Amino acid sequence: MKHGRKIHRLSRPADQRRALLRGLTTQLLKHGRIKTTRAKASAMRKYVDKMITLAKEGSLHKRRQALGFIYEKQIVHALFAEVPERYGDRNGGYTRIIRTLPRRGDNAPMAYIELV
Amino acid sequence: SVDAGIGVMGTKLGMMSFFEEDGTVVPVTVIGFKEGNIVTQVKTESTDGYNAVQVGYERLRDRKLTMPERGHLNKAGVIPMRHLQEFRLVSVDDFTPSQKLLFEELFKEGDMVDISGTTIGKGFQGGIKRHNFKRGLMTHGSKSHRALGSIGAGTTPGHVYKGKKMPGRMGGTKTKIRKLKIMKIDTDLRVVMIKGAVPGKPGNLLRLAPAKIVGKNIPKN
Amino acid sequence: RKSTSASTKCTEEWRQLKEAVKKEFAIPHVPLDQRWMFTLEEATGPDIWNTTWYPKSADHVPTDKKWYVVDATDLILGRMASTIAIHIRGKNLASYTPSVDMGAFVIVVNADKVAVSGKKRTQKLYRRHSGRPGGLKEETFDQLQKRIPERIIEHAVRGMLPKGRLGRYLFNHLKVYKGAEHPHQAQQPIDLPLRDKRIRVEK
Amino acid sequence: AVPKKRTSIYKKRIRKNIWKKKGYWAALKAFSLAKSLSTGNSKSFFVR
Amino acid sequence: MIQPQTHLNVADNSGARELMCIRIIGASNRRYARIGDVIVAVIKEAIPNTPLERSEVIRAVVVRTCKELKRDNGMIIRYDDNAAVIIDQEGNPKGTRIFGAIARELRQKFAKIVSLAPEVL
RNA sequence: AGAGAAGGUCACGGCGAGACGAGCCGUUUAUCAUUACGAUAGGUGUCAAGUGGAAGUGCAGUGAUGUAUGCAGCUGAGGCAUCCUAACAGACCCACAGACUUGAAC
RNA sequence: UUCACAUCGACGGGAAGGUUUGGCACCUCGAUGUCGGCUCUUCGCCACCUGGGGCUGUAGUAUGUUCCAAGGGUUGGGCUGUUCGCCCAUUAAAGCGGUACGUGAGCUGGGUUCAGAACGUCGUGAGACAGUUCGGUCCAUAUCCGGUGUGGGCGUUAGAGCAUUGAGAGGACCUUUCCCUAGUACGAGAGGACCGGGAAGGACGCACCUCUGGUGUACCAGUUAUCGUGCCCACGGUAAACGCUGGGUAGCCAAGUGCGGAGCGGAUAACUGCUGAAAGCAUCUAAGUAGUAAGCCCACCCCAAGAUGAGUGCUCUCCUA
RNA sequence: UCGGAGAGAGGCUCGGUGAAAUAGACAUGUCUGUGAAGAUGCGGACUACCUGCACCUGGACAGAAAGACCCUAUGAAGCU
RNA sequence: AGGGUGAAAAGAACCCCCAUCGGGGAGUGAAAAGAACAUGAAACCGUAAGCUCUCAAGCAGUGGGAGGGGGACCAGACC
Ligand SMILES: [Mg+2]
Ligand SMILES: [Mg+2]
Ligand SMILES: [Mg+2]
Ligand SMILES: [Mg+2]
Ligand SMILES: [Mg+2]
Ligand SMILES: [Mg+2]
Ligand SMILES: [Mg+2]
Ligand SMILES: [Mg+2]
Ligand SMILES: [Mg+2]
Ligand SMILES: [Mg+2]
Ligand SMILES: [Mg+2]
Ligand SMILES: [Mg+2]
Ligand SMILES: [Mg+2]
Ligand SMILES: [Mg+2]
Ligand SMILES: [Mg+2]
Ligand SMILES: [Mg+2]
Ligand SMILES: [Mg+2]
Ligand SMILES: [Mg+2]
Ligand SMILES: [Mg+2]
Ligand SMILES: [Mg+2]
Ligand SMILES: [Mg+2]
Ligand SMILES: [Mg+2]
Ligand SMILES: [Mg+2]
Ligand SMILES: [Mg+2]
Ligand SMILES: [Mg+2]
Ligand SMILES: [Mg+2]
Ligand SMILES: [Mg+2]
Ligand SMILES: [Mg+2]
Ligand SMILES: [Mg+2]
Ligand SMILES: [Mg+2]
Ligand SMILES: [Mg+2]
Ligand SMILES: [Mg+2]
Ligand SMILES: [Mg+2]
Ligand SMILES: [Mg+2]
Ligand SMILES: [Mg+2]
Ligand SMILES: [Mg+2]
Ligand SMILES: [Mg+2]
Ligand SMILES: [Mg+2]
Ligand SMILES: [Mg+2]
Ligand SMILES: [Mg+2]
Ligand SMILES: [Mg+2]
Ligand SMILES: [Mg+2]
Ligand SMILES: [Mg+2]
Ligand SMILES: [Mg+2]
Ligand SMILES: [Mg+2]
Ligand SMILES: [Mg+2]
Ligand SMILES: [Mg+2]
Ligand SMILES: [Mg+2]
Ligand SMILES: [Mg+2]
Ligand SMILES: [Mg+2]
Ligand SMILES: [Mg+2]
Ligand SMILES: [Mg+2]
Ligand SMILES: [Mg+2]
Ligand SMILES: [Mg+2]
Ligand SMILES: [Mg+2]
Ligand SMILES: [Mg+2]
Ligand SMILES: [Mg+2]
Ligand SMILES: [Mg+2]
Ligand SMILES: [Mg+2]
Ligand SMILES: [Mg+2]
Ligand SMILES: [Mg+2]
Ligand SMILES: [Mg+2]
Ligand SMILES: [Mg+2]
Ligand SMILES: [Mg+2]
Ligand SMILES: [Mg+2]
Ligand SMILES: [Mg+2]
Ligand SMILES: [Mg+2]
Ligand SMILES: [Mg+2]
Ligand SMILES: [Mg+2]
Ligand SMILES: [Mg+2]
Ligand SMILES: [Mg+2]
Ligand SMILES: [Mg+2]
Ligand SMILES: [Mg+2]
Ligand SMILES: [Mg+2]
Ligand SMILES: [Mg+2]
Ligand SMILES: [Mg+2]
Ligand SMILES: [Mg+2]
Ligand SMILES: [Mg+2]
Ligand SMILES: [Mg+2]
Ligand SMILES: [Mg+2]
Ligand SMILES: [Mg+2]
Ligand SMILES: [Mg+2]
Ligand SMILES: [Mg+2]
Ligand SMILES: [Mg+2]
Ligand SMILES: [Mg+2]
Ligand SMILES: [Mg+2]
Ligand SMILES: [Mg+2]
Ligand SMILES: [Mg+2]
Ligand SMILES: [Mg+2]
Ligand SMILES: [Mg+2]
Ligand SMILES: [Mg+2]
Ligand SMILES: [Mg+2]
Ligand SMILES: [Mg+2]
Ligand SMILES: [Mg+2]
Ligand SMILES: [Mg+2]
Ligand SMILES: [Mg+2]
Ligand SMILES: [Mg+2]
Ligand SMILES: [Mg+2]
Ligand SMILES: [Mg+2]
Ligand SMILES: [Mg+2]
Ligand SMILES: [Mg+2]
Ligand SMILES: [Mg+2]
Ligand SMILES: [Mg+2]
Ligand SMILES: [Mg+2]
Ligand SMILES: [Mg+2]
Repeated sequence: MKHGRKIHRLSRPADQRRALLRGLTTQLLKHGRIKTTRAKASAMRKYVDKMITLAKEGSLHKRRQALGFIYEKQIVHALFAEVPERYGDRNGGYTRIIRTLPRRGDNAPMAYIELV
Repeated sequence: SVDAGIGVMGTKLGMMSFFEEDGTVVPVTVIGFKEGNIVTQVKTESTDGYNAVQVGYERLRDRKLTMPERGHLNKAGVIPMRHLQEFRLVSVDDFTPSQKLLFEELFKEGDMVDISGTTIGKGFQGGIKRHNFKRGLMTHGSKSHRALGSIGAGTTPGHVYKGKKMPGRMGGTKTKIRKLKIMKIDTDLRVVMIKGAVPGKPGNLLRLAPAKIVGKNIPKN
Repeated sequence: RKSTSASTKCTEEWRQLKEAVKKEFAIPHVPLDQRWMFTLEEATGPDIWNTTWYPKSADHVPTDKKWYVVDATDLILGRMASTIAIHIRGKNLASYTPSVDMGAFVIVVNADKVAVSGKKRTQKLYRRHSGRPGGLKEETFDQLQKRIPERIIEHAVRGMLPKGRLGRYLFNHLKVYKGAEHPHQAQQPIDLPLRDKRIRVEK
Repeated sequence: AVPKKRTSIYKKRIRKNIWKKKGYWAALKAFSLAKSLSTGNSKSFFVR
Repeated sequence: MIQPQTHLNVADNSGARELMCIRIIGASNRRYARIGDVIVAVIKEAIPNTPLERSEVIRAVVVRTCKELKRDNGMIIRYDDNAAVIIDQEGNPKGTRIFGAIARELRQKFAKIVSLAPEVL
């Protein structure tokens, strides 16, 4: 069993799950809100926040860390620009998760993850 | 199962190592406590058919309790409590509802205890893990490996036996551990250190009694 | 919640009407005590004289039954259990029917003082089986009588009752106590008649 | 392993009723959910 | 963790270069030789022109394991090889001078052997 | 028939519980001022712990590379804090003083 | 040595069993199939060891034989298709049988020597062989019963929440060396005790992660090839489901750590007994009673009122018109 | 020895689509006895609330048709 | 392998649900017989009403028939 194995598997192997999560975050930081499956969202919380907390410090070191996570440079630079302004006072908790009607095709429970 | 002596309940906090002056390292479980170990109810042979004492343990917010239970603890005049339990004695004259227990009074050093607890649930388990079945050959031609084996004899009897051991759910049960020892008591932190392992992971709920010894603490039959 | 809405009201009312009309025209029940051949009413009814009588539900109603008490002290196990079985089953009433319970209740008291001939106290063997292999358990009669002595008489009468639905339902009418006392004094138990000669042992 | 016999009409009717009882619990969740979205007060939920 | 078919280095003069353990004694049905158990070995390789011929059944005590011995100090010892010393049924070593380290765990049953040691642990 | 008893189920946040059901814990997150009982998960802050000395910029060197800044940097499935996010909105089941007889009491 | 009956027991007889080799042909022929291992049971007792005894040609230690006793145990290898058996090293001892070779819709070798080939032998020959030799396909999604777990419904006579009694059911009550007793009884010596105490081990069971570790595709570090991020720097991808290596927390785990097997409780088997008649003697038995077994039953440990015989206890709730 | 952990594809739950071999009727317990001589179905006792699900494969002389082995047929064919 | 709407296509204008199919009215028709259309058995799939099963062992019936229900005219009967 798993006792205290905490990770989100998303029913994919390691490589894929990494790449998926990176992708989903460059999406959220590009569009600011997105529609996904409940599991994917819940899993994606952690990495969203890693990125934001990353940008709050702003060091060249941190910026290279984020660059090597998110896929698209432009979104990274914009992150380091906006974040001190928008999130400066917020200690943690940068994402809202709002669930919806499930999907038609498979009846997979959906969700809306918002950059809050 | 008449029990020798009043027991108390406690909470497993996890294990550490503990030295003795001569450099003997003893692994010990540290058993914490919480506000509680209050005698709730007392049962007389006349009234209930037998002699027992119900001690409550973990305190609690009043909302979370149910009306029947809250009304059980206002008859006692005690604070709201999560877990109730019973100890079965051969003599109850010493106990009044609302009376409180201290584990420093009941347990000295070098005394023998018995720790009852609930075990780690390992879920649904195979024949190997659950009963220690030897596994069959891994290689030369063999298609079995971790499988159960044959489960019974041939045409006669022609049905499997009762209780013939099979894969099912393992762990997660009341388990006694007999004759442990008490290494040190800390009055400061109100904690009891015990030599050895006690069931279940930290945050558990334990029941400790003075150890039943089938010759000398108990009714002969 | 019992609705007092006009609907349910109406329904119960009507049902009591149906019940009224069905009670008026139906043939009255005449219990069997000095009951003469026929009432001028039955004489309009179906033929119960040239057909075999069968009991109706008014008869066997549980509330009416005789109660009995057997002092089991110095009685002989089997010989008593036969008599008990007869009375429970109903075989001593003229009204007996195999398919119905016309029987009594029987209360057996002093169930540790019951007497048994021969070396039987140390020999007769009560076995019961788990249902696993090597699941056999054996008691001598005496271990049993020291441990839970009522089981002895319960187990000796159950053998002589019918088996099957009416059998089991019957067996619930056998009320056994180890002490000299029973809490049934409300039921007004009569004592049980014993016509057997050898049933009473003397030392 | 095969079915030595064929399954009796009534027993099959019970097994299939069991499988139809799940529709009943899903109908309760569905009802509760509509009554939620029908007050427009939920900020956890969203519909378009 | 010496068990049957295990090969062992000999720690003394007695004229065997290598042993192969075939049994464990006094342990009833345990399968593990740990330090200070008597094992029945046979000689595989020997030192030429010595009282000991290869293919001999002999007794030896196990002085070194690659498994780890735990004393009560919480102290632990792990050697790099397996080794045993060839003895009599009296507890006296056949060979008269021993190599390598040993432990105070052997002092109880074997005096001789701890005596002849270049080092004690 | 209106209403929703005690309680239960569901919903919602979860787990050292779990194949699914089940189990257990939570669901506005207290107040305090002298105990404890009102932080479930995530995030954030700090700590145990792991790894083993970040990037950048300096110096040394023809150079690969070394050395200082620095128990660094990353990680932190574990503890402790802090309501920043989500425990919103809610729904369903459920309430003939307990048929009939007999004694005892009053 | 004397002595039939310590131990053997010739010549003969009387039996039980249904495990060997057989007779029968009642059985199934369509696809109801033999011997060994693996895994997994289970039962018998004609007892190999462990518990208690009687007799001895029993001094002691160790036997021999027999009685009650089946609770528990009964190793690892070299060798064989094998039942059989032989040996090596141990060991308390390395029991014999039944269950369709116990077990092939659980696994696997041979065997029904299937088709290829070769040897010996028989046959002019095609081919043959209770000769040998090399090679040689058995499938399976569990309907029902049976089982191991785990739920719902309903019952439990108003409805609930807790806490429990224990009918019944199971798990486990195992065993070896060593040390005191005492080099004491015993014996001329050599040898060397019963009984009762104490430690260490084995196997098995129940838990556990403090240590020692294994894994740990949560993580950290090196590093090759190569393509990305404009280029150096620095990171990213790929080398299936880690590119390859070096570490690892939490978890799970054992080889690691703890703990367990207690009973001047009850009743018996064999046996040893006390009072003591039927037979004024005797007699362990007919009256009555005493010791006594790893056995039997309670006690120990989990489960357990669907225990429909549905238990007891505390508390809570039954509004409005 | 003596197993341990991990990764994938299934297994498991939810939504979509959706077979098969099999099948006298099946309201389909255990022991023991009987019996065409190995019974859920006959007898006697014993045990069993109703019904799912996941697992397991001892039974149903389980399933996939002529038994390859043996014999029969005044059958068939190949070969000598 | 696939036959039988009606005598006549008079094969259903118009409104409603309405993306089509499909449907409900209206209208045609002796009849809707409504195009997958004539009589339309059984297996098999259901829906409604009467009685009844959750301590039970059984080739499922039969003889006895408790209790409950239904259409009667020979109401003492039948189901
Ligand atoms: Mg890869
Ligand atoms: Mg890939
Ligand atoms: Mg983090
Ligand atoms: Mg678990
Ligand atoms: Mg094995
Ligand atoms: Mg394989
Ligand atoms: Mg040789
Ligand atoms: Mg020197
Ligand atoms: Mg309510
Ligand atoms: Mg939940
Ligand atoms: Mg629930
Ligand atoms: Mg709420
Ligand atoms: Mg938190
Ligand atoms: Mg937490
Ligand atoms: Mg640097
Ligand atoms: Mg790096
Ligand atoms: Mg330079
Ligand atoms: Mg550190
Ligand atoms: Mg706060
Ligand atoms: Mg909020
Ligand atoms: Mg009343
Ligand atoms: Mg009344
Ligand atoms: Mg003789
Ligand atoms: Mg024949
Ligand atoms: Mg077949
Ligand atoms: Mg015998
Ligand atoms: Mg003996
Ligand atoms: Mg003897
Ligand atoms: Mg002698
Ligand atoms: Mg035995
Ligand atoms: Mg046995
Ligand atoms: Mg045995
Ligand atoms: Mg062997
Ligand atoms: Mg020996
Ligand atoms: Mg011995
Ligand atoms: Mg056997
Ligand atoms: Mg075999
Ligand atoms: Mg089979
Ligand atoms: Mg072959
Ligand atoms: Mg020739
Ligand atoms: Mg020949
Ligand atoms: Mg080949
Ligand atoms: Mg099934
Ligand atoms: Mg079943
Ligand atoms: Mg059940
Ligand atoms: Mg239930
Ligand atoms: Mg109820
Ligand atoms: Mg209920
Ligand atoms: Mg509670
Ligand atoms: Mg209990
Ligand atoms: Mg009991
Ligand atoms: Mg039962
Ligand atoms: Mg028992
Ligand atoms: Mg015992
Ligand atoms: Mg002397
Ligand atoms: Mg002794
Ligand atoms: Mg021991
Ligand atoms: Mg560890
Ligand atoms: Mg740890
Ligand atoms: Mg590693
Ligand atoms: Mg680890
Ligand atoms: Mg480029
Ligand atoms: Mg490049
Ligand atoms: Mg890389
Ligand atoms: Mg690429
Ligand atoms: Mg490729
Ligand atoms: Mg690979
Ligand atoms: Mg690695
Ligand atoms: Mg251990
Ligand atoms: Mg005794
Ligand atoms: Mg006696
Ligand atoms: Mg005598
Ligand atoms: Mg005399
Ligand atoms: Mg005498
Ligand atoms: Mg006598
Ligand atoms: Mg005993
Ligand atoms: Mg003992
Ligand atoms: Mg109850
Ligand atoms: Mg009743
Ligand atoms: Mg009662
Ligand atoms: Mg595994
Ligand atoms: Mg896996
Ligand atoms: Mg696939
Ligand atoms: Mg599906
Ligand atoms: Mg078909
Ligand atoms: Mg049935
Ligand atoms: Mg016969
Ligand atoms: Mg039979
Ligand atoms: Mg039968
Ligand atoms: Mg029948
Ligand atoms: Mg089967
Ligand atoms: Mg299988
Ligand atoms: Mg059968
Ligand atoms: Mg049949
Ligand atoms: Mg002929
Ligand atoms: Mg011919
Ligand atoms: Mg139309
Ligand atoms: Mg369209
Ligand atoms: Mg249309
Ligand atoms: Mg019309
Ligand atoms: Mg018209
Ligand atoms: Mg038609
Ligand atoms: Mg019953
Ligand atoms: Mg009933
Ligand atoms: Mg029935």
